[PDB]
Amino acid sequence: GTFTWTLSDPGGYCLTRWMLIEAELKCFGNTAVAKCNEKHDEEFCDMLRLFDFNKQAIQRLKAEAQTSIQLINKAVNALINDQLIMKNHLRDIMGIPYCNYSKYWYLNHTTTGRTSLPKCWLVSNGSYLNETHFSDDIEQQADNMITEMLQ
Amino acid sequence: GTFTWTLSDPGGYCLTRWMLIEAELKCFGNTAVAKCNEKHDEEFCDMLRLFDFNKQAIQRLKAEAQTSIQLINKAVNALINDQLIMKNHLRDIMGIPYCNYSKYWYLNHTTTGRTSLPKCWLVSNGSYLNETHFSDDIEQQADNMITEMLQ
Amino acid sequence: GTFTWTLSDPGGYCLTRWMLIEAELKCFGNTAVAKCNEKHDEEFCDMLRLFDFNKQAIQRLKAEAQTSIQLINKAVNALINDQLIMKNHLRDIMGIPYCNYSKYWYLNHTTTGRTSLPKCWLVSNGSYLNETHFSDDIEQQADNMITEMLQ
Amino acid sequence: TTLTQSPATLSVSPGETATLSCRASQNVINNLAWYQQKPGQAPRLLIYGASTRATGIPARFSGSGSGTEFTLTISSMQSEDFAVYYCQQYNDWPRSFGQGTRLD
Amino acid sequence: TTLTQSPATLSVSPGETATLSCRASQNVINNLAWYQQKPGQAPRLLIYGASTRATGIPARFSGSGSGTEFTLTISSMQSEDFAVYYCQQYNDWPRSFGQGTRLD
Amino acid sequence: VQLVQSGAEVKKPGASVKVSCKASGYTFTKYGISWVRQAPGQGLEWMGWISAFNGYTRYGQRFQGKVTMTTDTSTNTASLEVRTLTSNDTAVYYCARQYPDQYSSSGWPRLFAMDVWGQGTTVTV
Amino acid sequence: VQLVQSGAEVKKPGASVKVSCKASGYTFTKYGISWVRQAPGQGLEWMGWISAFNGYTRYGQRFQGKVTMTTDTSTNTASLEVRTLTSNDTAVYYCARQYPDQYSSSGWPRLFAMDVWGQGTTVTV
Amino acid sequence: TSLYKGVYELQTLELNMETLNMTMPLSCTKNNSHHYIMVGNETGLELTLTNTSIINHKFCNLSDAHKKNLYDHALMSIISTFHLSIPNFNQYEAMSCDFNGGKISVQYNLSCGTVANGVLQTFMRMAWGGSYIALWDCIMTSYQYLIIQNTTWEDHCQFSRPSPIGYLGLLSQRTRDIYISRRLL
Amino acid sequence: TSLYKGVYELQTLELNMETLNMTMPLSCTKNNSHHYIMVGNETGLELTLTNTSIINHKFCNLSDAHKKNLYDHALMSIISTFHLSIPNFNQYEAMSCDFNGGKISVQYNLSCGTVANGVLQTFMRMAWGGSYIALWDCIMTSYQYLIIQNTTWEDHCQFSRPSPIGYLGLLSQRTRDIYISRRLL
Amino acid sequence: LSLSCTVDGESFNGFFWTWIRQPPGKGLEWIGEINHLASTGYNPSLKSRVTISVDTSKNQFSLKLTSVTAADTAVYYCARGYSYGFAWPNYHYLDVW
Ligand SMILES: *[C@@H]1O[C@H](CO)[C@@H](O[C@@H]2O[C@H](CO)[C@@H](O[C@@H]3O[C@H](CO[C@H]4O[C@H](CO)[C@@H](O)[C@H](O)[C@@H]4O)[C@@H](O)[C@H](O[C@H]4O[C@H](CO)[C@@H](O)[C@H](O)[C@@H]4O[C@H]4O[C@H](CO)[C@@H](O)[C@H](O)[C@@H]4O)[C@@H]3O)[C@H](O)[C@H]2NC(C)=O)[C@H](O)[C@H]1NC(C)=O
Ligand SMILES: *[C@@H]1O[C@H](CO)[C@@H](O[C@@H]2O[C@H](CO)[C@@H](O[C@@H]3O[C@H](CO[C@H]4O[C@H](CO)[C@@H](O)[C@H](O)[C@@H]4O)[C@@H](O)[C@H](O[C@H]4O[C@H](CO)[C@@H](O)[C@H](O)[C@@H]4O[C@H]4O[C@H](CO)[C@@H](O)[C@H](O)[C@@H]4O)[C@@H]3O)[C@H](O)[C@H]2NC(C)=O)[C@H](O)[C@H]1NC(C)=O
Ligand SMILES: *[C@@H]1O[C@H](CO)[C@@H](O[C@@H]2O[C@H](CO)[C@@H](O[C@@H]3O[C@H](CO[C@H]4O[C@H](CO)[C@@H](O)[C@H](O)[C@@H]4O)[C@@H](O)[C@H](O[C@H]4O[C@H](CO)[C@@H](O)[C@H](O)[C@@H]4O[C@H]4O[C@H](CO)[C@@H](O)[C@H](O)[C@@H]4O)[C@@H]3O)[C@H](O)[C@H]2NC(C)=O)[C@H](O)[C@H]1NC(C)=O
Ligand SMILES: *[C@@H]1O[C@H](CO[C@@H]2O[C@@H](C)[C@@H](O)[C@@H](O)[C@@H]2O)[C@@H](O[C@@H]2O[C@H](CO)[C@@H](O[C@@H]3O[C@H](CO[C@H]4O[C@H](CO)[C@@H](O)[C@H](O)[C@@H]4O)[C@@H](O)[C@H](O[C@H]4O[C@H](CO)[C@@H](O)[C@H](O)[C@@H]4O)[C@@H]3O)[C@H](O)[C@H]2NC(C)=O)[C@H](O)[C@H]1NC(C)=O
Ligand SMILES: *[C@@H]1O[C@H](CO[C@@H]2O[C@@H](C)[C@@H](O)[C@@H](O)[C@@H]2O)[C@@H](O[C@@H]2O[C@H](CO)[C@@H](O[C@@H]3O[C@H](CO)[C@@H](O)[C@H](O[C@H]4O[C@H](CO)[C@@H](O)[C@H](O)[C@@H]4O)[C@@H]3O)[C@H](O)[C@H]2NC(C)=O)[C@H](O)[C@H]1NC(C)=O
Ligand SMILES: *[C@@H]1O[C@H](CO[C@@H]2O[C@@H](C)[C@@H](O)[C@@H](O)[C@@H]2O)[C@@H](O[C@@H]2O[C@H](CO)[C@@H](O[C@@H]3O[C@H](CO)[C@@H](O)[C@H](O)[C@@H]3O)[C@H](O)[C@H]2NC(C)=O)[C@H](O)[C@H]1NC(C)=O
Ligand SMILES: *[C@@H]1O[C@H](CO[C@@H]2O[C@@H](C)[C@@H](O)[C@@H](O)[C@@H]2O)[C@@H](O[C@@H]2O[C@H](CO)[C@@H](O[C@@H]3O[C@H](CO)[C@@H](O)[C@H](O)[C@@H]3O)[C@H](O)[C@H]2NC(C)=O)[C@H](O)[C@H]1NC(C)=O
Ligand SMILES: *[C@@H]1O[C@H](CO[C@@H]2O[C@@H](C)[C@@H](O)[C@@H](O)[C@@H]2O)[C@@H](O[C@@H]2O[C@H](CO)[C@@H](O[C@@H]3O[C@H](CO)[C@@H](O)[C@H](O)[C@@H]3O)[C@H](O)[C@H]2NC(C)=O)[C@H](O)[C@H]1NC(C)=O
Ligand SMILES: *[C@@H]1O[C@H](CO)[C@@H](O[C@@H]2O[C@H](CO)[C@@H](O[C@@H]3O[C@H](CO)[C@@H](O)[C@H](O)[C@@H]3O)[C@H](O)[C@H]2NC(C)=O)[C@H](O)[C@H]1NC(C)=O
Ligand SMILES: *[C@@H]1O[C@H](CO)[C@@H](O[C@@H]2O[C@H](CO)[C@@H](O[C@@H]3O[C@H](CO)[C@@H](O)[C@H](O)[C@@H]3O)[C@H](O)[C@H]2NC(C)=O)[C@H](O)[C@H]1NC(C)=O
Ligand SMILES: *[C@@H]1O[C@H](CO)[C@@H](O[C@@H]2O[C@H](CO)[C@@H](O)[C@H](O)[C@H]2NC(C)=O)[C@H](O)[C@H]1NC(C)=O
Ligand SMILES: *[C@@H]1O[C@H](CO)[C@@H](O[C@@H]2O[C@H](CO)[C@@H](O)[C@H](O)[C@H]2NC(C)=O)[C@H](O)[C@H]1NC(C)=O
Repeated sequence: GTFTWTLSDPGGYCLTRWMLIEAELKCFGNTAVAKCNEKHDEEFCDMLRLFDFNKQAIQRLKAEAQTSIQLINKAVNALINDQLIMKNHLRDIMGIPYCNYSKYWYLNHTTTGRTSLPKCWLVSNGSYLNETHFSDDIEQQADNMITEMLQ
Repeated sequence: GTFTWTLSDPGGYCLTRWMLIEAELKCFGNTAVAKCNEKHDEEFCDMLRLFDFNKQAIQRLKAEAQTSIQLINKAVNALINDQLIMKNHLRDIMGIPYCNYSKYWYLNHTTTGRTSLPKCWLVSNGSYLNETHFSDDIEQQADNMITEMLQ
Repeated sequence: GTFTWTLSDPGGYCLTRWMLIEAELKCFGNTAVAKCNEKHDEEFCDMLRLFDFNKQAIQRLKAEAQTSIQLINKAVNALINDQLIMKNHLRDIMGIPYCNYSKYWYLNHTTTGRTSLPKCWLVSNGSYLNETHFSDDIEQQADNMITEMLQ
Repeated sequence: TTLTQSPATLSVSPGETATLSCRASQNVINNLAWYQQKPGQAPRLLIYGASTRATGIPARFSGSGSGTEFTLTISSMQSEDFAVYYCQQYNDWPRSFGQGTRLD
Repeated sequence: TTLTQSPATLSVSPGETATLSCRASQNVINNLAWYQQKPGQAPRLLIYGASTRATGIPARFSGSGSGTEFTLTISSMQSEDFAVYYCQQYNDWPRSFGQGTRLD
Repeated sequence: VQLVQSGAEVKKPGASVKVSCKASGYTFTKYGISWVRQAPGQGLEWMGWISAFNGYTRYGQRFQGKVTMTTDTSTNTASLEVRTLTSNDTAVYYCARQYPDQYSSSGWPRLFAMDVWGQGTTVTV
Repeated sequence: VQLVQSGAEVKKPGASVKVSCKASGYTFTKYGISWVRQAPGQGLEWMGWISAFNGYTRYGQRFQGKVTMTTDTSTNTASLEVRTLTSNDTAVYYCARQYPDQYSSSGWPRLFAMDVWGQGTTVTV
Repeated sequence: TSLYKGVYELQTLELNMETLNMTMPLSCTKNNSHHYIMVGNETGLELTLTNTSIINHKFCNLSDAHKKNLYDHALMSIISTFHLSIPNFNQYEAMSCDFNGGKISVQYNLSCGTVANGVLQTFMRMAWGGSYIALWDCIMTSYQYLIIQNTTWEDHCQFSRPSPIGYLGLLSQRTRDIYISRRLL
Repeated sequence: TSLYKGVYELQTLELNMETLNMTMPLSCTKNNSHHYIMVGNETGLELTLTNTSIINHKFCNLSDAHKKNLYDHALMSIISTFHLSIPNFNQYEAMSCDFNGGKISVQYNLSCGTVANGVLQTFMRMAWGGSYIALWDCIMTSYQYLIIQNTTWEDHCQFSRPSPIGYLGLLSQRTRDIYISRRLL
Repeated sequence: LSLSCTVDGESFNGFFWTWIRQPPGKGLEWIGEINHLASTGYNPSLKSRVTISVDTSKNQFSLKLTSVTAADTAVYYCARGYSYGFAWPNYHYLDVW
């Protein structure tokens, strides 16, 4: 099956200061969050679904003995895609830069303020790849949202 | 593992009087049916695939002792998305209206006869929700229908 | 889950002489390969992913004792859709032409040279179906691709 | 598959309904055809599918049934409804007709 | 990785083909480069990748091989083909060069 | 839409017989031709079906070799011929229009019957 | 597209050598510069690679600290500076254009070689 | 009969799950205590929550039952799916079985983070739709025993319509929360 | 050669599965009785359907086989996947095995809804694409024994081309239809 | 009666190695059968006092019959036979003696 969890709340998603390290609250618009409901291979979307599920479970369900392993084992497949982390594992095996789901990068429109869907930062030698070695990728990202700006 | 069952038949699907209680033949057009082959989070599409599979199994195959649990066990994941009912179970746990798979609602055009894809009727406290409490969702469905009619 | 393997490399995919029997190299453009990253019910996309995984594993990994069942067991779900072969098995059970993933057919533009995404050939009575018994499918594919190229 | 028509003779006066039965050797899901042949004329397709009438066919003729058992009913048999009725399955090759029935 | 050129000298007359071999310490998938250096000029790129030819390079120069063994073949030998040919891997850092073979 | 079966004729038994049905009023390529035999006083008997688009033949179990059926798209005709006439070969032959059966990967088989028939051709030995 | 490496310098051992090449004919920011040293009578040796875009440097194992690389986008120049000279430091220095290796999440690594070269600078001590 | 946007009318339909027999088991609830899962129009399993037990011995003759192939294979498959889906089951002494003569009779002792919690989770995942009456989760109930027996088909459930969702749900999470009892499996 | 709408030409291609022989097992059929599952370009398993058995005892002894790590791990994994995929298996005496000396020899003794049906269904899914010549489902065959043994690689795929589809198919359905034999698994 | 029958011949795997005794004046009688594995088959009349073993390394099979008696005097043959069970006309023939 596929994930079925839907992100809570105009139409965007805002990560609070607790979900990030050394950062304040950060909001993403509807045009970027809406891609999280159709893409099957977005790492940031899976992690954001995990954070949303954690927040809702804390807010609504009671906390006692912190033995919530049953809850996460029950609904692990409704939040993330296991084949994504499997693909990252294979890429790590083959000596190729991979993603451990820690750091992400995105493009800001300086004046408008609209942003793109964050993509995770690749890692090699246990160190982050530097912006030149995936600069082309960034270029592509810009072009994509430029097309999104056309309509 | 995404489902792969395709609905039989211009281009729509017709629920016969046997699949419905206290109702006659019902039919849905090509536009509504085409959404069932692309989206992974529709309960009506899952149940409609289940009904189609039951009909095809009855027609194509024989009958003996009615112990056909093996057939459904082999093809349970080719028809429905288990994470959908898992998400409904989570919503039920958190004290929130969930998707009891009994009742559905849809919007009918008064004159054209065009019909939106049915959405399941939410239940809470073991009683059906009343449309004064999800009128916003109906308005959103009407807006989407108008937008689709524009194109 | 859902497959996450992305096909290698402008943007198309070329099958070498080794991957085909009694045939030379064959290239498919980006407009057809792009469908393989979104659709869930295409035989040729899963087979292309399998071939690409085999090639990358051969190139970027060593070989010893031929005990590579571990790798394919780990990475089977990230390349193919099990419910697709489940659907093929079900169609075989019900006495309906099915596909064993051996032969494929596609449409070529004589002048432009653009090709459609190949659809796998159908077998009934353990024999390949003649062209006359699925001609309507060929016409539908041609109509869809002419509509795509019109826009 | 071989299909048989049990009655094979319906001597009924005009005015009342008539019923013909078709039974097939194996399963033929809603893939049956009923043809009408006037004396000396070529057969014409009356019913295709289980319960679907051909174009230009009056609503007097009605098909029903499925699987192995099928029925064809004529409600108000007129003067031109006296003909030989044939049953043909097309669920699998080769196509097989029935022995026919003489409705007078 | 350290890669070496086994022949290191071919006193070949013009007219017939010449073959040069390169062997890598570890696996280098189709990430090799063949350069030509005439005596007194900077090296120029002949082959990049497995066998792809650089722009403006005549078809006589042809690369082949993948993994560890690589081969460069010159079909027709002209006067200016006599130079020093170098083999480089770029599958990882730092880049490594061969000892070179003098064509005379 | 009608199909004409080139009248009728009789001949001495032991020789070959040839009968052709010419279609009109519709695209001859889309629909194939089925052949039905009716003995005098007996029920209809099926012989074969040929698809005009590439001329693909499916024959009856007991009619292979004895019966040969071909199509000609240039003049939009379907021809049938029998090698060895016999006493039981005296019958009436009918040319019927049948759409080829359709199968698809995403869908279910759509089978067809003989919609339009033609006036028969009688053969007596 | 060519590169010019500013003549040939001769200096006494122990001094610092500052050799620069200016690239004209292409966008200097896209491609980095790789430095290669060829000793007299020996083969080529790789010194380092500096990406002009944000000036990201990768040095050789043995040349770390001994030699530095800098870039100037305003003048479209790339320079190499050697701190101390020695009798075995006499050689010919080449700078070659090289596209940075590209990695992506949905894709495979694309590695590049040295496309074009500039005429060498002979440094003798 | 309100009109939405002046052109759209709201209409509803209800699905008849009872025609899904012969291919899928159908589960529904009669009242607080009795619940049923039916296979075909012939057989079914009745699940009851009781303070009265029917089995006193702490035996489960599973190997012997398998040796004498007398039970219904469909019902045995259903009970196997139910038992395997229990999360963190470690008290084997709390489950008693009786299979003599081909019948099947299972009794779960419910007398948190205990066996009763997991048994109730699996139960209300099976009989999903009407089992919410007897309610992170940490489920606790006043009942002491859960009894599963076999029964003939009857118009039993009147609190909730039949539905194959519960069985199709516990089908996925079958061997997912089982503890290890031996080094080699 | 037909030209669709006068501008498009229909073309076909055929894949070569044999090039996947370092990564995936390849299954094919020789005739009605002989089928093969090749691993690598050295190893394979031979599947046969016979009136004639080769094991006369009832000893499928596995702890000793695991203790003496002499078998091929790939072949052992394949046969474990085959055995686990059998639905509703409860007659343990119908399976006999011989693993002495590092070889593996398995015999399923097939003499509705019985052990033969499940074994034949698993075999049909394993040898998919060429097993239909040895045919709800209720699969019944005239053969009495199914025998799995060792083979070295040889050109055996003369009725159906090699294909990794069957093995990749029974990977998903591995422990989905197994009966419970113990309270604490 | 510790009687071994060592044979080199063709391959040792895939054949049934049987023993047949003929008392003087009477017909033949099959008394045992061995496969290349440890599987065995015996004559029910004298199964309780016969035992046949096989050694694959030396390519031989040996019969042993306890409680020797003059009533058991006969002529003994060791034979190779092959059984075919893949098609319809299933057939078993004692190939060589
Ligand atoms: C995905 O892959 C990336 C790629 O590597 C990986 O990034 C690495 O993450 C680790 C984990 O955070 C980073 O390690 C940290 O490094 C900082 C900086 O270290 C520098 O400074 C120290 C002196 O402070 C030097 O000794 C050192 O050599 C470096 O120069 C450390 O400060 C971190 O340690 C502190 O935090 C830990 C968190 O628990 C503590 O356990 C630890 O004791 C340290 O805390 C101490 O100092 C605190 C501040 O003074 C104080 O508050 C505490 O009480 C305590 O006294 C940590 O080691 C590493 O640098 C990253 N690598 C790069 C290249 O950036 C991701 O982690 C990875 N993600 C996942 C999910 O796998
Ligand atoms: C999906 O479903 C389809 C339809 O069912 C299925 O197609 C069938 O595939 C099989 C694949 O094996 C085809 O079988 C082949 O048929 C050819 C043609 O046979 C003709 O020629 C022989 C004489 O050689 C005549 O006896 C015969 O009557 C025919 O006229 C055979 O030649 C093939 O056998 C050869 O190749 C095998 C490969 O292993 C060898 O094992 C075998 O010994 C034969 O070798 C010969 O040729 C070699 C060179 O190729 C040579 O080196 C040898 O020395 C020897 O001379 C093979 O039996 C079958 O025809 C297809 N059916 C149709 C209708 O086309 C797909 O396979 C299936 N896909 C799946 C399951 O994945
Ligand atoms: C989604 O969520 C909804 C609501 O939460 C839930 O729907 C409810 O389903 C139950 C079960 O079907 C419904 O209960 C039925 O109610 C009717 C009507 O209620 C009154 O009926 C009469 C007045 O007409 C009163 O006397 C009575 O006391 C009730 O107040 C009942 O008639 C139903 O009982 C009959 O049907 C049962 C099942 O067939 C029989 O077991 C029972 O014996 C009754 O049958 C008798 O009468 C029949 C004719 O009426 C006759 O044909 C029979 O032969 C027999 O004589 C039943 O109790 C309830 O109303 C629904 N709605 C609500 C708001 O609760 C869904 O079940 C849920 N979805 C899923 C999948 O769980
Ligand atoms: C799908 O069905 C198509 C229809 O085939 C018919 O039905 C089948 C069941 C057979 O009975 C077949 O004989 C029927 O024709 C099928 O297309 C047909 O395939 C056959 C054999 O593959 C072709 O026959 C060969 O034709 C060539 C010449 O072809 C040209 O000319 C014809 C006539 O002008 C044109 O129609 C074509 O388009 C071409 O332009 C012959 O040279 C060849 O002769 C060889 O064989 C004979 C006899 O053994 C030898 O004596 C010779 O020396 C040669 O070695 C064949 O006769 C037929 O042309 C073709 N028709 C069409 C319209 O395409 C198609 O192959 C099926 N698809 C499958 C199976 O995938
Ligand atoms: C494997 O074994 C089965 C059965 O084995 C037997 O039964 C088991 C329960 C067990 O006890 C075994 O120890 C025991 O040996 C074989 O099954 C046979 O299946 C065939 C089907 O063809 C039957 O043969 C047919 O029987 C018809 C009458 O019943 C007869 O008319 C048929 O004749 C046809 O063929 C002849 C010769 O060509 C032709 O001249 C005729 O005109 C006609 O067409 C035909 O003989 C057997 O009786 C079955 N055996 C039984 C029931 O014991 C199976 O064949 C065997 N082999 C394989 C490969 O599975
Ligand atoms: C949530 O639901 C409970 C119980 O709901 C009951 O069961 C469901 C399956 C539906 O069928 C409901 O229709 C049904 O009420 C509610 O508690 C119950 O509320 C009703 C009124 O809504 C009470 O009925 C009253 O009874 C008194 C006599 O005692 C009469 O005088 C009143 O006129 C009225 O009929 C009922 O007593 C009460 N308790 C029970 C056990 O049914 C509950 O209100 C509802 N909402 C919330 C927030 O919990
Ligand atoms: C990938 O492989 C190694 C690994 O890099 C090292 O290990 C990682 C886990 C991280 O901790 C890295 O920060 C770390 O460098 C790379 O080799 C490494 O090169 C650096 C060069 O700066 C070495 O640092 C030097 O060490 C010497 C001796 O201690 C000092 O004198 C220098 O001042 C400097 O600090 C580092 O030691 C070395 N790693 C090891 C294990 O020796 C390698 O370069 C890298 N590959 C690529 C292409 O970048
Ligand atoms: C699978 O493995 C067993 C071996 O394990 C057997 O069962 C265990 C529970 C223990 O009780 C072990 O002690 C026991 O050996 C094979 O069964 C055994 O085969 C040997 C063959 O050498 C038998 O030994 C004989 O024992 C008698 C006395 O009883 C002696 O006179 C003989 O000389 C000979 O040593 C042993 O009895 C037998 N065990 C049983 C319970 O029958 C089993 O054959 C094997 N299967 C395969 C296919 O290899
Ligand atoms: C189990 O589900 C099946 C459907 O899969 C139910 O069978 C259906 O039962 C109804 C009511 O008896 C049948 O309706 C009848 O239709 C005929 C026309 O075919 C009509 O003339 C009758 O008056 C009646 O309305 C329906 O045909 C039948 N369907 C099939 C495929 O047999 C069955 O009732 C269910 N069983 C239980 C216990 O719920
Ligand atoms: C298992 O698969 C591998 C490939 O996936 C098969 O090996 C392949 O065999 C072909 C020859 O049949 C090799 O082609 C060779 O190419 C070189 C290129 O220079 C050419 O010089 C040779 O003359 C030959 O054409 C191919 O490289 C090779 N692939 C490898 C080794 O990775 C192998 O045959 C398959 N096993 C079986 C049992 O079929
Ligand atoms: C539970 O199942 C058992 C086993 O099928 C039933 O017991 C058998 O029922 C059949 C049907 O009436 C009888 O023919 C057998 O004689 C019974 N066997 C025994 C040993 O009793 C039992 O009736 C079922 N329980 C219920 C309540 O129906
Ligand atoms: C089945 O497997 C066994 C064990 O791997 C094979 O026996 C070994 O085969 C290798 C390779 O030829 C030899 O080196 C060993 O000496 C064999 N060991 C024994 C005890 O015989 C066996 O050959 C395989 N089966 C077949 C039919 O090949």
